[PDB]
Amino acid sequence: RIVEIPVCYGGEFGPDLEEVAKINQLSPEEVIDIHTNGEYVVYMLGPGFPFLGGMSKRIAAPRKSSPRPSIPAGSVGIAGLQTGVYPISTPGGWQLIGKTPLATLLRAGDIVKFVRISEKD
Repeated sequence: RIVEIPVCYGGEFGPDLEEVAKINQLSPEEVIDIHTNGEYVVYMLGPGFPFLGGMSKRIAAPRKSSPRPSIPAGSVGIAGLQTGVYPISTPGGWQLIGKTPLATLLRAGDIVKFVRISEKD
């Protein structure tokens, strides 16, 4: 069950696309189409939050030292070498790189392919 997730990247949507890119001697524009190049098997452990297996090591990133009091719902983050989408507005220090509408849609074993979209969408 492929699920094409449309996400705006960086700017207000992705507060940490510069850090993610920075850390890995890369550009925000390079980070986007690396992430979008991916093919992600959805998994979970222990939530109902859709962890996404398959991310490129070239865009790995450490979790923000101090947690945010609230990541917005629909955010799209990277923690370590794990990517994934936020169904509801939780707190956490995942490096936020983008945002979709509007997810439970993703269930264990699904396949996620992110596609960019304009701010105007």
